[PDB]
Order: sequence, then structure tokens, then C-alpha cells
Amino acid sequence: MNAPDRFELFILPDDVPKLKITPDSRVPNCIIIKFEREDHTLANLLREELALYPDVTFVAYKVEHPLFANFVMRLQTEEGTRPKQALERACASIINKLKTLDHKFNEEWNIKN
Amino acid sequence: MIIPVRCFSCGKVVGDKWDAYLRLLEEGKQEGDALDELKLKRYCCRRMVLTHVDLIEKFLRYNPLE
Amino acid sequence: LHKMSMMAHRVKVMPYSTFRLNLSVTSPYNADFDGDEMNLHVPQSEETRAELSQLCAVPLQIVSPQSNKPVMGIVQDTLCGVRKMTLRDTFIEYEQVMNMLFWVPSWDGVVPQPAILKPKPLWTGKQLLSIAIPSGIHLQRTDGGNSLLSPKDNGMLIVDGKVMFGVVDKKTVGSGGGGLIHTVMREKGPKICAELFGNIQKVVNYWLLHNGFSIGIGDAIADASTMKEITHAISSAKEQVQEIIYKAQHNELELKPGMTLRESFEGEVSRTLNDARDSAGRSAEMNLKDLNNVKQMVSAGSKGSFINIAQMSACVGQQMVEGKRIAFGFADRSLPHFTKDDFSPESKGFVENSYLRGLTPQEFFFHAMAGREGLIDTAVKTAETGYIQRRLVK
Amino acid sequence: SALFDDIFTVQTVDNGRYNKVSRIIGISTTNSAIKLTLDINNEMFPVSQDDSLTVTLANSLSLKSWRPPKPTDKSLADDYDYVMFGTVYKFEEGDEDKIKVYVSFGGLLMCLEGGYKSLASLKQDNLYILIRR
Amino acid sequence: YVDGEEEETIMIAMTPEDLQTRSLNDTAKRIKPEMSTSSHHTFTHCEIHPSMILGVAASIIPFPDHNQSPRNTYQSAMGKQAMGVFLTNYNVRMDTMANILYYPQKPLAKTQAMEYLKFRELPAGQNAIVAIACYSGYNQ
Amino acid sequence: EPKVNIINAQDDEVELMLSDVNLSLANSLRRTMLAEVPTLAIDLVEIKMNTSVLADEFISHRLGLIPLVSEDVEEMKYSRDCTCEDYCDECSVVLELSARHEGEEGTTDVYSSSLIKVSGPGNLNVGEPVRRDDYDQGILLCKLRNHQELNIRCIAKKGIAKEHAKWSPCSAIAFEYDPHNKLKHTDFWFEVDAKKEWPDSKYATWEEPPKPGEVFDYKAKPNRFYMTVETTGSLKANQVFSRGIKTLQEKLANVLFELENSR
Amino acid sequence: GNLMGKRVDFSARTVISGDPNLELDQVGVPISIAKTLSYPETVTQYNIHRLTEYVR
Amino acid sequence: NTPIGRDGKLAKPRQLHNTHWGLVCPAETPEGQACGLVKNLSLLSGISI
Amino acid sequence: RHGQKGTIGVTYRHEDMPFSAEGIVPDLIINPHAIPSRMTVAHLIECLLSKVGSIRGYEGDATPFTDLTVDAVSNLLRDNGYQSRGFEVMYNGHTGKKLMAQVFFGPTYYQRLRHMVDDKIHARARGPVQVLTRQPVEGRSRDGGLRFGEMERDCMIAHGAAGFLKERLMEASDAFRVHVCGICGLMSVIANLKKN
RNA sequence: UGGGUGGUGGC
Ligand SMILES: [Mg+2]
Ligand SMILES: [Zn+2]
Ligand SMILES: [Zn+2]
Ligand SMILES: [Zn+2]
Repeated sequence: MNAPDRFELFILPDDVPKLKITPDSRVPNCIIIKFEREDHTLANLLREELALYPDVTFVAYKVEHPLFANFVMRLQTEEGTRPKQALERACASIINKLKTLDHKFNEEWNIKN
Repeated sequence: MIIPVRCFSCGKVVGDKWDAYLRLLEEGKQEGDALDELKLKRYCCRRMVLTHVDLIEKFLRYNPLE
Repeated sequence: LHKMSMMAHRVKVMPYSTFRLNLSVTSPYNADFDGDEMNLHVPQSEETRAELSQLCAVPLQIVSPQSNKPVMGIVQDTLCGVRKMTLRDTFIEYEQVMNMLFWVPSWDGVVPQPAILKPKPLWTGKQLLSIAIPSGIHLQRTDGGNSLLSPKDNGMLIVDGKVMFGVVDKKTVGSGGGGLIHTVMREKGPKICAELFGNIQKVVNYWLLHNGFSIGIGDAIADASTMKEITHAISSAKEQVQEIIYKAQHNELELKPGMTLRESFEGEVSRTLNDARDSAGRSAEMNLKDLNNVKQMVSAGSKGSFINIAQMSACVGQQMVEGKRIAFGFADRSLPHFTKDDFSPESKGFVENSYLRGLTPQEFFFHAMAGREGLIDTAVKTAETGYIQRRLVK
Repeated sequence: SALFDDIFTVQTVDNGRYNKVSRIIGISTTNSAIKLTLDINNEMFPVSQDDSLTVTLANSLSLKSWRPPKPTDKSLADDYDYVMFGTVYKFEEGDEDKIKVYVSFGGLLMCLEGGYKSLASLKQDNLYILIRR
Repeated sequence: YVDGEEEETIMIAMTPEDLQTRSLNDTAKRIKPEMSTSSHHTFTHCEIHPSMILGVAASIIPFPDHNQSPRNTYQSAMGKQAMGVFLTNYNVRMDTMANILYYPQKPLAKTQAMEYLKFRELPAGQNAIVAIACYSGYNQ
Repeated sequence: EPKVNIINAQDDEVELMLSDVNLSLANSLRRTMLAEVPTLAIDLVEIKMNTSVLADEFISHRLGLIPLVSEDVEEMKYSRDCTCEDYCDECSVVLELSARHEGEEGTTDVYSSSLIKVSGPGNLNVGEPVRRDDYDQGILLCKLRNHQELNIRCIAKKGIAKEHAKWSPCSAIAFEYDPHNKLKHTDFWFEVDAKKEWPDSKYATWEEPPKPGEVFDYKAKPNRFYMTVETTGSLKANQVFSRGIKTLQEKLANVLFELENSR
Repeated sequence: GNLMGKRVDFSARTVISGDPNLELDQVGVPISIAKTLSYPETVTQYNIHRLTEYVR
Repeated sequence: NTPIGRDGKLAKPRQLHNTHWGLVCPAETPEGQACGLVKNLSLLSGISI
Repeated sequence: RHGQKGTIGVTYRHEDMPFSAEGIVPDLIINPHAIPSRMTVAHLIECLLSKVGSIRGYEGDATPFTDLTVDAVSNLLRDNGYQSRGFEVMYNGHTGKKLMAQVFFGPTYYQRLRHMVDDKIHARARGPVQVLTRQPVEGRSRDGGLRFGEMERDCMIAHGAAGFLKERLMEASDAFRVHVCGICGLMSVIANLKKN
């Protein structure tokens, strides 16, 4: 009866940004990013994809409570890399792989019919 | 009561397969084999039809309310 | 019921209308989650706010002068999980370790050195448990006369707050005084002892997620050979009680101090079937593996004990009323399925079976009388306890 | 850099309580009454009875938080096969030459006895290990 | 018929396989006593069925003979608080409390006794999927 | 690099063999194909007249479980951002139904096939009840008797599984990788012996056994997957797969844009 | 029944649930119970703005 | 139901006393104040007229 | 059906469940730690017999005291193409990295007890007081207040912060003001105030 | 916005 909305899982509020960055000044070259309105489905995909790269050193996320559709992530790469750039390249590579995936799947369903 | 639509666990729509299930039962089938023919292979869509017990016949036993 | 049973807290606002707790505070209030009610009084002034915030707050009531020990410890899952985590042969890849050390609110930002460098970096979980516990601790314990060489890997020595060896279990981090929590309290004040429970529970829940842990019907089963050994032993015990019957009903039995003939007879019976139960449960404990789940839980002590596994798998033992064996409810027998004056264990309520095999109906009913004792106790003597406690208070 | 070197005989292996971790007891060849015990992982480096072990203790693998290693750098460990880091937790000057060093590899153990003339430099805090072959 | 006074003067075996003295060492079954005291018994009575010792809110329970008996008492004193179907004429009846549970399934662990409380034709719950595994501390 | 291998296909299921992606990316596909597929179902129900043996929100619930066609659905917008105050024919599929047991004897089963589309932003073939064959009467909504007037008016609007699972696109998703445990990611519980008692996968015969002399390939990773994306009939399985990937792309791209716009 | 102990106000009462994603000194509050109960904070010179917002 | 009242906390009338084979319920009795009193007639009970 | 009771602790959506090899997710997850001390092994026997009678598709006779052992159920579950003791290799829903231990998993019959949380939530600022004693009223139905009883005052004394106790038994209750004549010490003093 | 009795259920 205090039951909230279940479009709190994907729709952002008005003056809240979708992507809220705060750089963590404990160690150099690390950042904390307050993602709005998601779950694991973004996060794990970003985790393992940020994992295998060389220049990335530390990357870790947590979902503070699963009855709230938010999560927060930590991102420290090496010295040289602005890590935001690395994550943008990470998105580029993921969409590259998946668009290749859709492409060959279309071809394979064309053959299998 | 009356058959639900999906499964409770998975979500394969099953509600159509009630009348066919009774008609397969009429010939003397066995209930597992009847579910076998309907293509129900996870047990989720096997408990969503196997357990189910029927009351809405009893509600239509009330000779007219109006 | 004691001076922690009112404790101050802080406010966290959540939807979905129930009260949320930490689960380390489950022990002092004595609350389970089968539907308890807990109240919430509110201050209406500044004065009472500071009164609560400086005295009745949880971090200032950790150590109970009842028994000069901490009474707020670790409960079911965090405990049995951390015991599964810091066994010696548990290794973790670096990637999952990134998250696991992200969960600590007091982690600085420095990973430890992985305890293997090559051929592929791993860890062991004791260093991750060392990430939580702050700098400035010592704890030395000798269990069973261990060495500094540690073959059984029990015991515990901690220097710097980094674990050196040992399986961290209840008898270190439970409610036991002179344990880890008490030591942290004495050496660091309240607040770091507050953050101890946060660090440990969040860590071991994330890891007990990605490991997982379960319990299945096989876990109370031992192989057929150990079942044969338990059956042989308890059969030999029934031979022993037949010897008791033979000598005492052939009047060859010697009488103990202070007890007459039937009292020492029943006392002999009680000792002998308890010996049956103890040796049989011991054999069934000895056979079971260590990847076996139930033995992990009892050897963690988060819930249960030795007699649990003995009763589930090997033997339940004697059904009691008021400490004794069961009265002949009728003349000379304690059901109408028995003969007269048969003091055999299956008459007056010894479950020979496990829980697992099934009970004969009579044995089921005698265990019903056991539950009957427990019910009448827990809803009758609490009268006397309440009245006594009111009178000592006033 | 290396503060120890010796070659060892594998006499006993205890898998036992642990499916992934075994205990070796190595008695030295080059100078006996140097007893060495090292708990070890099977599936990173399986060992067996009566093999040969080159055992080395160092304090710096150069010839602060650990990142995973680059390719461009290099270590002392590059000619080795099982590299574990540890901590010197108990140093006991005993008898005539019963000199026992207890250094722990984080849940793993390492007892060492023998002559003072070998172990005399070992009084440190963080001591590696580097098994060859 | 017997009441509690003739219960004094009888001699029962539990199941009709125990009337004939039977025939091992299998670690699945259950162990009846031998009853080798009287070589030549005169059994006068044998139970129709042992699960007929129960109460009405007790025969519902799947296998009562494998539990710690306070939980048997708890299940019998909770079985009365099921949401389900109370009588089939909730259209015309006007009562201050009534609750229909939507989708009531006869349990796959039915008994043979639930035919005689009609509970397989009026159930008060469902079959949902059990998975006994600590997942993220929420079932502590 | 990543390679697709369809193994079976029919219209109620697809069992493919996605090869050579990470494990997180395949399971992220799984989470998408349960959750974030925009489809169409019955969102506000208005009874014009009911007199049944069944109550009202009961029947609105069961109607919410009913499978519609939403093949054309991405040129239909979301309800909560469509440019009308309460429903019009830009974003609705208004079903008005009144079956009515006329004649005072017998059993009247309001089925799925009697459900009438009255309007819809056409001629996009949306909102039809999904038909197995064309003689698929189907979903068992009601049993009506003498004069029991059931006149109902539904709206159909566009929600995802996150709001509620009446917008479930699909049904049940198998998933496995390394059927012979060559990573030792899993650890068997075992009484006697690990090999005998756990029966082989349905993908055991697509690969080889392990050899006992082989060491633990520590630098190996999981690399071959198998999943099973069945259908409710609401979409066809190829379209499911396609749009699930498409949606997951779009969410990732929006994250990219918020990066670049914060930038 | 009325002087040594009595009934009083500004209480609340419910059924509880565990939640390990928490500190040790935190207790979850359902929203409606936060709406019903209150606390008199003094309007001071260091809390005007938020309290005016809480009016709003 | 049983009229001892509740005056007398005695555990002899609250025992599952062993005449109960098939006459009352060894499981069912409420939690608490009623316990030991309240006897549900068994699934083979009949009342002699 | 064996007392292992409790409340719905948390709600997870569909994908976030663990899920076995076919796609089956679960709906109710009782605790491992709920079992080993409560010693209710019948609950496991029900879950196993449930899964078998689902797959062979009929309702298995679980009336007690038969020769229905566990062995017949074990053999039938194996010989219909499964693991013998219940387990299937279940996964994280957040990675799919396999859950290291195999998870036990099946259907079982559940029920719904009559309590809810929407009938026992209650909080109270003020309101209805009795005429007779002006202490706030008793019962949920009239939105009464809670009994801050004796032994609550006992633990307040044990903590000792009695200023909180002077909040509780003066200020959130029947705060009441009388007068005394200082000579005969009584409250007979008649109080007119606007004439003072 | 009644009292006052009494019953059953929750921890
Ligand atoms: Mg309780
Ligand atoms: Zn299903
Ligand atoms: Zn519009
Ligand atoms: Zn005076």
C-alpha cells in the first residue's frame, strides 16, 4: 500500500542526470559513477568487458539494495587513461560485436528457412 | 477453478490446452502421456495443467441467479 | 527482558511496508521472522533525542554485564558462509575480488598482494577477511594444543589484523567473550565495532551469493556401510539393555547411592541408551565428508549441533517425559500395542529409526509426547519467570 | 636479492583434508638437518614424491597496490613456476642450531630449520618464495 | 467399536502385514518390532489405517511421520488459516469475513485421506517452486 | 569473431549455439529476452456491463495475461509518453467485446478468437489474439449462462516486463556452457563418485570428453554457449532475438550518449 | 494499568523483515508510518530552508 | 473443550496421555493458553448417543 | 506444510532468480538455515516426491506409514533422466557463473495464512482519548495507542535516562494541570482564570 | 464516536 512505481526501473527523473559521475580523490585516476534506473543487465556486461582490457586496472560495481533500481560503480584504470574514454571505447566495441551478431543471425535465419 | 493462461513458473501460454486435454482424456489416455502429446516438457507447464481442479462448473450449477 | 531490549537506532526510509533490521541485532531482541511485532516510540524533544543517542544506541550496549561478553554477534548465513570462505583451499580470481573489496565501506583503495603470482594470480579468502578487520588487533588462541605448524588448521593467531592461519568459526567470532568482537571493542571503542559487522556481513553475503550454498536430502544420508555399522552398534546396545534386564530381573543388579532399585534401573537405562546414541552419532559424524553441507553447518556453529545430525541420520534416541522414560499410561504398558511389563526400549519410547527412514507409528506418537512436554513447558513456566522477574525488579 | 637457495627431496605429500591443497615435507640434500615444509596447490603446480625442487626465498622480486602484471616488465620469477608471497610471522631462536622460522603464505604455511649460517639473514617481514621445476 | 475403556483390554498390531509374522538388511525401509515375547499371540484387533489416528487438520500434512512433533502441531494449527474456497456459494452468502484464493491446486503430495475432506476438489493454496538455497542473505 | 549456429528452428522455439562471446554478454542477452522487449497488452479495462459468475478485476487480470500479436509494435509508442490525454487511436487497440449467452440454456465460452479489434493505429497488424492454427478458439476467459450479460471494453497499451509481467514477451530460457566442467567452475556434490551419477547434457554429444591426464587449463575461459528462446506466439523467435539485441543496443547507446552529453 | 504503565502515543507497530544490506544501527521505515508519525524540530537559524521545503 | 478453567497450571491434565490412540489428535492443539486442553475429535471419532 | 514459515522477505523480478539448465526459475526460497536444527526432513521428502510426480505426471501417495521409501523416488528421478538426489546445477542470474554447489530444487504445496501486513501496520500521533481517564484508547479499530508497559519502564530504568521516562509518562499522554493550596496541601482550590 | 462482558488467533 506503500507500493511504488514499477517504471522506477528505467525512467529517469527530471533534474537527476541519467549518468552521475563523481571522481574519487582517494587514489589518482579513479571515478565513481552513479547510474540511474538500471539493474545488473547493464552492469555485468560492463564489468567483464572492462575487465579484459590492459590499461584498465580496477573496475567494480555494487547494487546497494535490489529493492531500488540503482547501482554504483568504481573505475580506476592506469595512470595515463582518462577512464571515461576507455568506457566509451568499451561501448563502441560491444555494439560492434553485437551488430556483427545481428548481421550473421539474419543471414543464418535466411538460410535456415 | 478454471485454467490459467501462462505457466506460473515459465510463461508459456497454456490456457487453450484445457479443452484439448479433456478431449484427450476422454479416449482413455494417461495424463502424463497426454501432456507429452501437447508438447509440455518442462514441469512448469506440467504443474500448471496437471494439478488444476475445476470449480466453475459448480458455479454454473446455480440455476439462474437472475 | 534485559537492558538491551530497548535499543536506539537510525532512520532509513523504504517502501513496501515492513520493518527492516540488521541481522546481527536478531540475537539481543530475540526476534525471528515468523511474524514478530516490534514497536517504535519516537522522541518529541531534543533532550530525549540526545538521551537515546548517547546511551541506548546499539554500539554502546554491545557488552552485556549479564555475562561480561558481547551479546551481538553473527547469525546463520554470514557465519556459515565465512567459515566456508576462509578454509585453506579456497581460491578466488582477481575479477570477482574487485567487487568483493569494493563492498567494504572502510577499504582504503588498496588491494592486497595476491597470495599467488604465477601461473595465474589467485587469492585465499583469509586475506579478504583481513581487509575488513582494522589495523591494531591481536588474537592468539590455542585449541587442543595446536602447534605453530597447524595440521588440522584449527586454532587462530592473528597479528596486524591479517589472518595467519585457522578456520574462523563460532568459537572465535560468535558470542564468546574474549572473542574477536570483544577484542575490537576493547581496543577501538564502539564505532569500529559497529563497522565490523557491516564489513563482514556485506563481504560474506556477496561471496556467499557467487558461491552459493544449499542443503539436500542426500546430506543426511550416509553410505550403506556406515548405516550397517550404526545398526550393528545400536543392536549391540539393545543387547546391552537386554543384559540389564537379564541381570536386574534375575536380581543381579547393584544399587547406586541415593536411588532405589527402579531409579537406578532407569538411570542405567538412560546412560546405556545415551551411550548408544553418542557412539552411533559419532560414527555417523566421522564418516561424513567435508563438502557435505550439514557437517559444514554444524562445524560452523551458526545453527545446530552434533545431536541434530545424530537424530536426523543415525538415531533419535529415547522419548522422555519429565526426564524419565514414559509412564505406563495404562496398566503395565504405554499403548495398547504392547505387552505387559516390557521395559524394552521400543516400548517406552526409544526411536530406533532415523528421522529419514520413517517412524513406526508408536514411535511417532511418543515423539508427540516429547513435543507435548516442550509446549507445556514453554507456555507454563514462563508464568513463574515473569513473576520472579517482576519481583526482582520491584 | 635471493636470500636463500637449496635443492630439495620430496618425501611426503598430504592431500588429505584438502582437494586442491597439499603439504610437502622436503629434507635438504646439500646440507641435511635442514627440514622444509611447504603447503602447496595441486592444480597450479602438481608435485609428487621424490622429485627435485629448487627453492628460493627473496624479499624483492625487482632485480603500492597490486595491479595485474604488464608484459613490458619483468621479474625474478620469470624463470620459475609457482610464486607465492608470504609474511614472516614467528621467528624463534631455539636450541644449539634448532632455528625455526615460521613464515605464512596467507592461510598457507612454511616451517624451516637448520644452520644459523643460512637462515641468519632471514629476519624480515615480507618474504616471497619461488619454486623452480 | 471400542471406546477408551475397552482400549484397556485389547491387543493391536499396526498394519495387516504385521499380522502374519514376516520374513534382509535393506537401508530404505522401516523397522517394525519383532513381537517375539508371546510365541502364540491372540491379536484381537488390527488398525484399519494408522493415518487414521490423526485429527482433521492433521491428515492434510504430507508425511507427518518424518518431523519434529512441535512442527506437526504447528502445521495443524496453521492449516486452519489457509486462504481458499470455504463453500461454493459465496455469490449469495453475505458474511463479514470471506476470502477466495484465486488459483487453487490440489497438492502433488496429496494423501489418500484428502479425498474425504474434499480438499483435492477445494484446495487452499498452490504448488510453487521450492529452492532451498541461501542466495543473498534475504532468507537468513 | 563471434559465431552463430542455429541447431533447430520452428515457430514455438529456437535452440541456437552462440559461440565465442564472453559469459556476461550471453547472460545479458538472456536477461534482455526475458525483460526488456517492448510489446503490447491490455492496460486499462472498463466493463460496460458484467453479470457473470466471475468477478471483475479477476477477468481484467486474466485478460492481462492474454497473448496479442505485436510484430509491428515499434512504430507504436509507449503509453506514458504518447501525446494524448486519456486513450485515443494513436496509441490504443480498443477491444470492445460483448458475447452474451442469449437463449436461457447452456454454456458460453468467451474465447480468444471472439475478441474484436475495433480500432488501433492501423493498418499495423497489432493486437490480434495470437492464433496457433486459424481454428484456434483458444484462451478460456469465461463460462456464461442465462442472460449473463458480459459487455467489456479494453484498451491496449505498451509496457515492458519491468512494469509487470503481463508484458512478458517470452516463456523459458535454457542456458549452459562447458557441459563437461572443464573449467571446474562447478563442483559436484557426490556420494560415491563424480562421474557416474550426474547424467550427461543434451549438449554432451556436441563435444568431446576430458582426458584424465590433462592438467587444469587455468588460462582457458568459457567459450561455447547454448540457449533456448521459446515463444508465446506474440512474436516469432527470430524477431524476438533481433529486437532483444536491438533494444539492448539502444540502452547501451543511451548510456553512451549520456556519457558524451555529460562530456 | 494506568500510572506505573499505561498506553501512550507516538508509537507505531508492524511486522518485521531481515535485510543484511544495512549497517547495525539502521531500521527500515515504511513510508506511511513516516507520514503518520512526526517529530518537532525547532525552527532555528540553521534549519529554515529545508523546513520551509517540508512545508512545501 | 475442557473445563478445568485455567486455575491450576498442572501438567498432568495437559499431557498427551496415552489413551489417545485414534481418539483425539496428537498433532492439533493451539499454541499457548489452550494447549493440553483442546481436543479435536479424530478422523475415526464417533459419539455414542 | 511443515511449519518452515515466515514472511515474504524480498521480491525479485524474473531474470534475477537463479535458474536451472532448462529455464525453470523458482518462486519460493526457504533457507538452508531454516532446516538443520528444526529437523524437518519430511519437507525434503515432499519436495522430491513432488518433482517426480510432476514429471511422471500423477499424484503420488504420500499417506504416511507405507513402504514408500526414499529409494523408489530416487531411482525414478534418476531413470527419468535426472540427478538422483534432487540437485540441478543452478546459476547466478547476475553472471551465469555457475553456482559452485548444486542447488536443490522442486515444486511443493504452499498455502496462505490469514495475516497480512496491511492489517497490523498502525501508527499514531494523537487523537481519541477516553472520557474516564484521558489516556489514549485501546484497540486497533479506533486507532489506539500502544502500551508502553511495565517492563519497558524497567529497561528504561536500567539504562537510567529517566528524562525519556518523563517524556513518556507526562508528555505524550494525559498531561494534566492542577492547583494546590500550600497550607492544607490539597487540591481543593477552585480555579477561575479569566477572572483570575 | 460508546461502554461493559465473552470467545478465538498472532509472537
Ligand atoms: Mg518466534
Ligand atoms: Zn510452465
Ligand atoms: Zn494518441
Ligand atoms: Zn488550605
